[PDB]
Parts: sequence; C-alpha cells; structure tokens
Amino acid sequence: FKPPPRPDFGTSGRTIKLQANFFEMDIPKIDIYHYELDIKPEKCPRRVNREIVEHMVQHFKTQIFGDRKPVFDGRKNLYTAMPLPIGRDKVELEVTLPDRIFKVSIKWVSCVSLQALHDALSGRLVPFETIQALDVVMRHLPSMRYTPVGRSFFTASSNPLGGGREVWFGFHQSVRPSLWKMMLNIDVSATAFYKAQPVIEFVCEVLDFKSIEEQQKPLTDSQRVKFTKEIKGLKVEITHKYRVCNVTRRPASHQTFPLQQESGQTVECTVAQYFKDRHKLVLRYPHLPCLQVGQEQKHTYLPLEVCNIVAGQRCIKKLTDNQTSTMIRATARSAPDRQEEISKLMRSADFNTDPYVREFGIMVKDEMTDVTGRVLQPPSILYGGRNKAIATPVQGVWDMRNKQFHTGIEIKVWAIACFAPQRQCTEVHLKSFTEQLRKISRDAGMPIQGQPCFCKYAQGADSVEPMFRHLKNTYAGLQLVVVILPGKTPVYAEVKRVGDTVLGMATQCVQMKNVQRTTPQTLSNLCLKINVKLGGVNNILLPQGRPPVFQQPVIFLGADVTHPPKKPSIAAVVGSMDAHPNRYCATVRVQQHRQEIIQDLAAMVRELLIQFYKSTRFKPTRIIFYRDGVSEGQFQQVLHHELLAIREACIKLEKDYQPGITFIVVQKRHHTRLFCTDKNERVGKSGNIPAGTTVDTKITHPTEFDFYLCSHAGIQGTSRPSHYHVLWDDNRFSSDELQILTYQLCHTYVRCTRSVSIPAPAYYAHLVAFRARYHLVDDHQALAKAVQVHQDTLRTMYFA
RNA sequence: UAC
Ligand SMILES: [Mg+2]
Repeated sequence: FKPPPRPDFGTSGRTIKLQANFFEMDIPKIDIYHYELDIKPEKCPRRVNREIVEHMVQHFKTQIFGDRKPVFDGRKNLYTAMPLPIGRDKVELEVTLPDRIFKVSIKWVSCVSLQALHDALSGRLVPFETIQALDVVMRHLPSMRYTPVGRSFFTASSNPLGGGREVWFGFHQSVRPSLWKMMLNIDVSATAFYKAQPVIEFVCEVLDFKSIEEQQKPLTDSQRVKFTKEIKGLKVEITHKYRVCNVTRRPASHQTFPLQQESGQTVECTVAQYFKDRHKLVLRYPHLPCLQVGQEQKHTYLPLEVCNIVAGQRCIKKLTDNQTSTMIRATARSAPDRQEEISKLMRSADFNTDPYVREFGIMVKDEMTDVTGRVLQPPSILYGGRNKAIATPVQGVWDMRNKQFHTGIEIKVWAIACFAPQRQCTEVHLKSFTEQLRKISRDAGMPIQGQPCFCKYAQGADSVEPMFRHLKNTYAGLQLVVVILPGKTPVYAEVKRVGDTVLGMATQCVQMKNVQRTTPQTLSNLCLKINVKLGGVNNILLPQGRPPVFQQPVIFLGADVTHPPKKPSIAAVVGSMDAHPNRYCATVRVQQHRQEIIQDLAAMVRELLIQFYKSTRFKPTRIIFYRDGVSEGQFQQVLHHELLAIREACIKLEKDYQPGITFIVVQKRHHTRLFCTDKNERVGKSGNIPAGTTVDTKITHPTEFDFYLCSHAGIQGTSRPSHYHVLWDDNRFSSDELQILTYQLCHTYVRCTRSVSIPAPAYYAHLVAFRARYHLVDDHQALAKAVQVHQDTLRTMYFA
C-alpha cells in the first residue's frame, strides 16, 4: 500500500564530492490562495487559456486583481500570493480576445499552506498539491515565453535532421522535494520537431525530391503510403488550422466531394474544380493527392499546395537511425560542457528577477547542490577455463585476455546460412571468418571444433523456414545456425520467428558488412552471445564477494513494458534460474494498447517460479522485482496491482508459500545530473562520474527509500545515473546491501564485459519485448500464439 | 557484434 520509510543511509564505498543540477529554493511560509477557472468553450488549448487569463488580469485590473500577479496552469487552476477581493462567491466575467468572446468564471476553492509542505520536509510523512502549486508558479512565465512540452520548454533557433524534421533546443524544469529543502531541477534538453514548411516541400524532403517539378506524374502507391504515414496526425494550415486525418488515393483533379447547389440538389464535385470556382485558384499540381482533414464525415479535402505544416509540432513518430545519430551528435557533449550550459541556462533564466517568482517570495540559489556521493567497490568476475581467471572491473570495464568462459559450450556441429549475395560475400570470406572466429573462440573458452558441416547461400525470407526445416532434419544435434545478411531486411525477423517460435534452434546472425573485415573484439563480443545462446555461462560474480541475500534461495525478476511506435503493447518479465545469477528465463505477453500495467503478471511470475523450482530444485525465499519505466505519478496503481499479482502468484502455488517481495522501480528517463567537483575524479573524455557513484542523500526523497546509482562508465555525452525507488520491501534491506546488490547485478550482463546502466534482469526484459516485436510482424489468440516460444528455446537466453 |  505505502512505500516503506528509508531504513538507513548507505555508508559503504569511497566518498566523492559531487554537484547535482538541483537548485535550492527559499520558500516563504505564507499561504497561497487557490481559485478555480471555468472557461467556455472548455476544450481550448492551454496556450489560448493562458492568453485569456493574461488579458483577463490586465482587463479587470481595477475591480478584481489589482497589482497582484497571479500564476496560471493553463487549465482550470489560478493561484495568487495574496487573496483576491472576491470572497467565497463565484464571479463571472467576459474577456474579448483580439474577435472572440470568452465567459470566464472564477471562484475561490482552497488554501495552499506552504508551512505544511515545509514541515513535511521535516518528519511529517508530502502534500502533492503544494508542490504542484509551486510548479505552476515557477513555470508560469516560461509557459508563455516558450513552447511547453510536458515538463520542458523549447524554441526555434537551421538544425536539419532530414525527413521534414528539425532539432529544437530547450530545457527541463521541475519542482522537486528533497530532505529539508525544496529543489529546482534544471537540465538542458533537445528534441525533434517538424519544420514550418509548405506541404509540397515536406513531400520533397520525405520522398527525397530535389524539387516538386520532378515526379510530374501521380505518386506511386509506394510513395503515397509513405507520405501518408509521415503526415498523418499532423496539423496543417491554409495559406488563404486543420488536423490531417488521411491522404487521398485519387489526385486533386479527380478526387470528388458532395457539393450542395443553391437548388438543394447535391452533385459530386472535384477538388480542383471547387478551388477554381470558389477561390479563383487553379491548382499547379492537380496530379498530387489531397489531405483529408477534420472529421471523415465532413469530407474535407485540401490540395497540398495550399497547406503549410503548423510550427511547434513535436515529432513523436520514431526517428530513423541517421536522424537519431544526427540528434546524438547535436545533443551529446561532455559533462563539464553540459554543466556549463546549465549554468548559462540559470544565468539566462534569472529566476530571482522573475516578477511571478518575486510575487510569491520564492528565491532560487544560483549554485548547484553540493552532494556527497559514494563510489561502490565493483564485484570481481569469475571466469572458467583451465585458469578460472578473475577479472577486476576497472572503470566499469574489463576484458577477456587470458580468460576463458565459465562453462564454455563445446561446439562440434553447426551450420552457416548466408543471405548475402555471393558476389558480395564469397567462399573465402566464409573461410577467413570461420578461421578467425575459431581462433578467437578457442581463446574465449568456447571451442568451435571442426569446420562448419553446412554452409550455403540463399535469398528471400521465404526460404528461411524450409532451409531450417532441412537442417534440423539432416544434422543430428545441430547446435547453431550462423545467418549472414546484408543491411536492413525482414529476413531477420523470419529467422528469429522460425528459430525461436517454430523449430527452436539457436540462431546467431552477423551483418554481411562485418563478415569481410573481422576485428578480434567484434568476434569475441559475438561469441559472448553465442555461448549464452547455447546455454553456457560466460562468467559469474565472485561467490565470496556477494551480499548476504544469497544466503538463502532468491529469484531476481526483471519486468518491462515496451509500447508500439491498434498495435498491442508488449509486457516482458524475466527471472533468474540459478544462484550465480547468470542464466535467465523469459516470459512475454501482448496486451492493451499503451497499457503500462502488466495485466497478466501473476501467470508470468508463477511460470518463472515453476521454472526456478525445476532448474534449482529450490523454492525462492525472496523475490527481488526490478520494474522498468514507470512514471512517478503511476506508482500507486502499478504497485497496487503488480504487488498483489506477485503475491497471488505465490499463493496460487501453495497456501503456505509467502516469500519476501522487494518491489523496486528503476528509472533511466529523468533529468538528474551529477558532476565531479574535483577534476581529478573525472573519467574519460566525457569527464563523467566514475562507475559506482551512489547518491542517497540530499536530493533524494525526504522519507522514502530511493537512491541514484551510476553503474555504467560514461563513454559519450553526460551520464544519466539510474534512479531506484523501493516501493516495497518485506526483506528489510539496508541501503548498503541493496545498493551494492543492484550495482553487482549490473555486472551480470553477458552481451558485454562492462557494467551496464540498469541491472541485467530489466535489460533482459527489454530485450525480450524487443524480440517479441520481431516475432509479431509476419486475433488475440493468434498474437499470443505468435509471441509464444518453442519449449526448447525457452530454457536458453535466446533474447541475448 | 557490443550509449
Ligand atoms: Mg519499458
């Protein structure tokens, strides 16, 4: 029901001086006053409402507001520093915007006690409405100055991404509680928007046209479908605002609509003819389709040449890899650089001279918060082979030189399928590839004995299944099929579909591009996934160097949801199947569109418990549950349902079975940044904090059990420390034990010899759902059937 | 193949 209080403050690890992008706020103790606004029409966008309120305050200045500067949230709530002279009773007013008349009623609703909040920060376990009030106050002005996106703000600076897209720089701002004081979280952000250009040029940039003069013919269906999928849902505006709901198949010269003549009779009329009659405009490009806007019952069609893409539209649809890369190159910068940019941002914002921040007596410190962090000692890693070499993670990174796999799978029989055109990928390529791969393999501890028994060329996904159907039937004990493919191709999905869901064979693909030039590290990293794909163990945590939670049987779960770019959401939960913990088992379900809550969690947890008991012959006395990607506002419901789901999964097994459940939420999408005070502590060109820095003081929840942990070594840009919030804990973990455990689990990721940002279970869950995505593409019964995995595939970490 |  309620998250546990904080048990203790972690004392383990080596102390480090840090600075967090949290800026202390001096909050007065006075009572803010809360008024409610009912504006009609009631479905106006927040910006219009803000303009209405502005003009309202400036208009009724004489009898209502006076010299007071109230702050507005864009919806229905208006706050004032000192009370409005209206009393309890509701007042109605009219506000005219320069041609429209708005009826705005204002009635006093409540009082916001800043003292209650102040005291909550000091042992009176926190009012959300007060924090939200402060938020409104702090972001009243930037909301009117810039383009608000969630808790961020953006503007237009000439930073093309291509695709009709652009880069907008801005910032994130959020009022946040912390022990004792109120913090202002300020970070530099940037996101993708759509350019303010004519739809013609949009078509040009989407279909790679240098000019609209080319393609002097009607569009390929191929093209229409792409442009349709690009512009659908976007707002346009007439050059003489509408919402594009569809794109016509027929050109503007032939696309018709029911036109009512003055006699009353209706006759079908072409868009071109209508624009020639009504607007005296002859379409220059009548061969091009139309944009169906508004209601589909309205039958409203607009030619492309008379529409412009409305400025300020954030790009939500998934970015291409090149666009994403460009975004990275434009946004990524070292930690000191980002810190300086946040400083310039604070200087530019100048909260202390803000009329509204002044009005409410709020004051913001210009210095980042001094926080003392602790670099946790990393776990050693035990490898196998003759040596049984122990590797020590230096800066969250280690290697496999003079090291073999823990239990390297002896590869005797295996096949090679190349879908690469043989001109591009030739016999000698395959030979040098298998040669190099074998040397690196023997050096890795997973010996691929003998040349490949099978090795053939093929093309088209249509031939994937039967080829496999042949292999499994002609080679006894066939362990692995190495599939070679060039560039983007749906054959990967087919190979994964048949391989994981149909026949149950381990498949390891390589890009054709990476076949010809082989680097020892690439091949080694390939073997890392190949070994775990065959059920082997690459490496384990040092047994003696582990938290006491491993004293009695414990299962580690990792859950995540993934949402579609009608298409269902994918829920994925994985569980540890040994005591290392290395090998994991996977469960995956399809569920309601954009439903974050794992609906069928109980069945999955039950299934994982069953597999655990089958693999270890033990009933886990403790269940550790790492939940990914849950907003701070969705906590109570996801906890209420999923905790009861795990509990019910335990009860459905046995009446007496009640293991301790630790419900933890891992957040990676936040704006908490940590910087090194001493330049001697900076690591790499990024200048980031080292791998293992843990912050559970100062900027963390005043009462609850939460902590920041930066388990990964920043390679590029500024590191984002993973936040962990303990929603439940029957096991009564200490801060040190839980933080160390969470840190050590980040070293159990098998796809790389380095510490990752989030623990292996959550990452694995993400991989499972991401694989289910490819399992889908190729009614609920059929989907759940297509996502289900072959039983022989099930034991093994196929998602690796 | 591995933010
Ligand atoms: Mg997720």
